[PDB]
Amino acid sequence: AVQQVRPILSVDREEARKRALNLYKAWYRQIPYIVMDYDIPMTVEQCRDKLREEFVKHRNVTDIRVIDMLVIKGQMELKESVEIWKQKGHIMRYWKESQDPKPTDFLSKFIQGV
Amino acid sequence: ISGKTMRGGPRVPKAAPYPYKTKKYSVFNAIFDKTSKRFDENSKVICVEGPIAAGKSKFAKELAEELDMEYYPAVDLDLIYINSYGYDMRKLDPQLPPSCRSYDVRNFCLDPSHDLAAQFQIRMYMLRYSQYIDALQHVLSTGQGVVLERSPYSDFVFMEAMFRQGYLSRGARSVYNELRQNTIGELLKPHLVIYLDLPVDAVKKQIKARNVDYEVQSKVFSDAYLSDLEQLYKQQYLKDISTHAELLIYDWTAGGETEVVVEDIERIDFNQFEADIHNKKMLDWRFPLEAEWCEARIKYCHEKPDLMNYFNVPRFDVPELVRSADDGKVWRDVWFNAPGMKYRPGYNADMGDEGLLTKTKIGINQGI
Amino acid sequence: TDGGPLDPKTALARPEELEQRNKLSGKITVPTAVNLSPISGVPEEHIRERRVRIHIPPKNAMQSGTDNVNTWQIEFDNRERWENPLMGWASSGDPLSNMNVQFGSPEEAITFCERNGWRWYVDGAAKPKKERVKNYGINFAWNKRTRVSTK
Amino acid sequence: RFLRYYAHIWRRQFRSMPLWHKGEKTVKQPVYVSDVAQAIINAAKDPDSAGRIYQAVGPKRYQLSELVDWFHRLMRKDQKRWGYMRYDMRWDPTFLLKAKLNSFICPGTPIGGLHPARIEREAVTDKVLTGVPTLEDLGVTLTTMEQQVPWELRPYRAALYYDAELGEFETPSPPKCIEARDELRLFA
Amino acid sequence: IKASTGLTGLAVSTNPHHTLSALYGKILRAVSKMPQDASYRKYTEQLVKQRADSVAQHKDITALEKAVGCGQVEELIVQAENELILARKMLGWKPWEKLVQAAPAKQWDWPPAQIMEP
Ligand SMILES: Nc1nc2c(ncn2[C@H]2C[C@H](O)[C@@H](COP(=O)(O)OP(=O)(O)OP(=O)(O)O)O2)c(=O)[nH]1
Repeated sequence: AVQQVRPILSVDREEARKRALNLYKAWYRQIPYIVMDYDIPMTVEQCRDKLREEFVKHRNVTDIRVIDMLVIKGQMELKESVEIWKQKGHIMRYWKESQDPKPTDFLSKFIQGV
Repeated sequence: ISGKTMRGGPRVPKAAPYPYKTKKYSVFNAIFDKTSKRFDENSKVICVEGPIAAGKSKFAKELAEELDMEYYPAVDLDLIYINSYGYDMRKLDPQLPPSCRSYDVRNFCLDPSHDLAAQFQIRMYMLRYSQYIDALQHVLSTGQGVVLERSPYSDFVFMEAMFRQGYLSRGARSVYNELRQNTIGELLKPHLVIYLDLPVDAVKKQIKARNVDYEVQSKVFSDAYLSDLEQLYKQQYLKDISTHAELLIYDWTAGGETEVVVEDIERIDFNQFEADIHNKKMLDWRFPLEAEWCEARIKYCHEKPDLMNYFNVPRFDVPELVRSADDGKVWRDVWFNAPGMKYRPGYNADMGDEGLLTKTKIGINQGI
Repeated sequence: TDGGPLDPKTALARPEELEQRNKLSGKITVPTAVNLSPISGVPEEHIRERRVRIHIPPKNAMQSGTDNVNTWQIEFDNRERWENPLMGWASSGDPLSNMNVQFGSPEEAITFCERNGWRWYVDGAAKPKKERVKNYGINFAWNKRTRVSTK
Repeated sequence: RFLRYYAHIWRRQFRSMPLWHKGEKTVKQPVYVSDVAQAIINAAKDPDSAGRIYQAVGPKRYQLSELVDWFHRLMRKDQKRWGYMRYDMRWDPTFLLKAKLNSFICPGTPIGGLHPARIEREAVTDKVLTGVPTLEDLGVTLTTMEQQVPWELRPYRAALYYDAELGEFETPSPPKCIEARDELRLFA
Repeated sequence: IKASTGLTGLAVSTNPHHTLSALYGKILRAVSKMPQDASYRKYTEQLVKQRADSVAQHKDITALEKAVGCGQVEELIVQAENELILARKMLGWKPWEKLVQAAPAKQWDWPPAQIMEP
């Protein structure tokens, strides 16, 4: 079940793989600047893990066009973070610190209620 | 910019052109004669370039006629091997040692691999350089713009193309860059550059149309060589000059009409770039005060000898360009005892000049 | 073309850039079964827990009009609500519970649900009503029981 | 009144830090306030925790000398440039006068949290009993000082007007906790 | 000569008769390259003649504007500078060909999302 479509940025998965890695470069280069220029608790090693953790979220993605869009949005945040348009609050938004853990085991959820 | 139809008639100079061929323009001349008073909309510099055998000369002459522009014929080695009196220096080559034998375009097309090729390429750069400066003197002293076929800026393409084919060595290319770096920075970049993009196959056909003896018989104009020039004009030259000069590209105005081209030029506006002071486009020709105008005029009108003395860059580790001492003595004997080379031009009595007893004058921006 | 100058950008562009300018015009093939969950921006938690019910909205028994059941719809699961402690309003932390979209056929509805990663299940489409005679004369019948005792 | 009581101007003597025994005989287990608050609430949601004693201590033990050195590294107040140095509080009697004067003069609250009662808190080393439940029994996951303190002291940093280029300030070395055996030797 | 164009940033034109004549001349050459059956070629070729002749027919710009209407001579030039760009650009798109993309089913249906009974 295939159709003809217009490419977004890349023509091949290999080019898409190439673009995604560059986005990892630029972020990985940028973490030392973000720590200095934002009054946030997190350190470089913690952040450099968060970069790894989330690039892993989109582990099973296959469509090149979807990978292009993730890289378009992924790049947009970096420019908004290479610049300090994103404020102190927004950067820490990547951690969901305020939300406390919700237990997963059935017995705990049942006792806690829906 | 304003063709004859736009003005409805011939160019009307703002003030009488300064006789720059006969009177010098030093500091003390600049006090009474100012430069800016002569500049019009047509006081600009135009470089009509292209690939080999693209009919640039024909297009330039017609173009320079419409815009009332001065036309400067492309330099050739006849300017070095023919003295003022007309004698052909090449006739003296049987006497000269082999290394000092005359070398021309004919020779390049016939024995391109000869070590004198590196010499030949530097001469072309030097010739264009002197001619280019002469155009600036005409512009600054007369106010009439000039049309050039190939500026010295575009000359490194031929040297680079020749290098890729292996005619030149590493050393010769290294020497050429140092000369260009040592000298190129002192010129004023052209206002406008026009390019005639003939595709590679077309120029190969076109060359055979001239039916010049040596060119058709030659092997230099290969697909590889002619292809190299195309890659060099567009990727290195045109991409660089466009940062300063307006750029128009045509498939072939030589095969096309020029009246359409002149009407294309006049559409281009040259004032929108004037607004911002530091705008790169046409930066060189942006003089705030009248002093800056005169300084540039003095430099090219009065300090050209300095400009042509920067070509003295000593490089002897290169063996091709070095001329052996024994040859130099022999070459000096033959070269400077030829008819008309005994003395500066206009003084060789044996060539018919007369009145030398009462003659004391020498030309300005003249040799020797 | 015609004499008029050539575009500097394309005229001066290196052959490599023109080539990628071509395949970016492209028309490449891609499979038509795609999942847009990563880019849709829904929180991952909702996508895993909440089912979507493709259904035709139920006709209002208290009316005879029908043109309000001429669509297929999607409505999410009916998550929890609770009394508001202060004023007693109904409260909920269920953004998608408010949701409703219309479609022309279940095939489109399934197609939309797959493209967004939702888990779905379709209510059985109501079979087209069997033909009904509804004759008037039978209300006054000679030996049949259909005869009406009222009027 | 712990990370500010050591960063305040009053606590110092022009650049110095009078610490009891230079702080080398004091061992502490500071706990982040949020972890303590989590403990209070968790104890509130559970009835099993009623009628019992809980000790709220951090995960690591540090000598008071070791901590204060680490702060002044985080605060960029290093001895090499800033001029930080540690007295022994017993040697200088000027300091005790400051507290005694400070307590008397101020009507509302001591300035810089400095007053003789607070001094005695500093001197005494934490004595976490064995066998009494800790917050880990209540499910709290304690935050280490290294996680939190470097962000607490960002607004107390010295030469904070600099606009340093990246790397012009080197990351400070972490503090060295005190092993259980070492505490035996440290206290003879 | 008009003292002022009346529009900010639009300069009075010298020899508008020449500038228009060149532009209309250029357009007819660009249009000529297009296939004869192209409807765009038939219209501009018809149109530009109606504008071109009026430019030569009249020698007084005020009379020219009345003869053509459609704004001041300066704007007439501004218009003419466009169809060069359009005509030149359109020799690349080749719009006269058949419909590039057949419309999808229901892609222009309003109101949306109704059951269609076969
Ligand atoms: N090695 C070398 N040859 C050059 C250079 N410049 C021009 N030529 C040679 C290449 C050809 O053998 C020959 C082509 O002459 P042109 O292209 O200048 O044609 P020409 O100006 O005579 O008239 P046209 O171009 O047709 O209008 O001169 C240069 O810089 N280096």
